[PDB]
Amino acid sequence: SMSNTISDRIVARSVIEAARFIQSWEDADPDSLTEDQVLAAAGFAARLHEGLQATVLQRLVDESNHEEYREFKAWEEALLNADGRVASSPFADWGWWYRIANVMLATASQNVGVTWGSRVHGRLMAIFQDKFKQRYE
Amino acid sequence: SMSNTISDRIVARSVIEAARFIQSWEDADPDSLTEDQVLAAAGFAARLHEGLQATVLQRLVDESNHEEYREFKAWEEALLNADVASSPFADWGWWYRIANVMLATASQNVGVTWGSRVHGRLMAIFQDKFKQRYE
Ligand SMILES: [Ca+2]
Ligand SMILES: [Ca+2]
Ligand SMILES: [Ca+2]
Repeated sequence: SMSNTISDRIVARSVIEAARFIQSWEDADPDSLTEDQVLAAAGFAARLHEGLQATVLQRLVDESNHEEYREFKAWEEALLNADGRVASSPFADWGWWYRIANVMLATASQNVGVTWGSRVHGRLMAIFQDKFKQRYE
Repeated sequence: SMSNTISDRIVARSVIEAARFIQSWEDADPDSLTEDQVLAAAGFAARLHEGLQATVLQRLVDESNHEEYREFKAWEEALLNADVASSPFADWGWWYRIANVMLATASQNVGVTWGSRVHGRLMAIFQDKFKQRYE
């Protein structure tokens, strides 16, 4: 398939934060971010986090849709590896926040055609470590 | 099933235009719009049009999904009726449905109370800005 419906649904309910992040980080130097670039990244990640947590906890999914249900379960697995039911490692590779950083990279790719890499992604993860350590126990 | 995947896909690729529209219109008086408010609405609608036309022509839908395909067919019919007896600005036509997407986007992001007054103002903008595509 050529779709990522869960990401589209969450980004589509996060457009103000998404636009603020993309526009703030346009020519950003991840090695020397401004306070406003940090805040725009944290604000978008927090909005994505809120929507994704709601989708997982409330089971906002069609379990009969083979693709959507599997992709939901990957988000659910990431949440369980953050909230202690399976593990308490929210910042592990390919875990909850790593996947949110990936959605933020996707947002830039699909809106303005820019492809960020490790320097941006690692800086996002460091911001999340600084700001969101208390979002899980 | 209850889903908005066709519009979500495009809105998630239109976040700059979508945010500009929402933030421009949060204090908007549809009876006395600023020029920037007009441009913000037209810019989001034109972006939605581009993505929706691509969706129809490329058939970007799971046609085995009963509801997603029903919605797709309604977009496809609206596009056919817009290209004479074409009525691109008719009730429940192409641009009317785009105005619906714009109100849905505002509601799902910031919780607006907008209704028929805003929708009718958008339709007047769209007829003024886009009519030459059908002449
Ligand atoms: Ca997918
Ligand atoms: Ca399928
Ligand atoms: Ca729907």
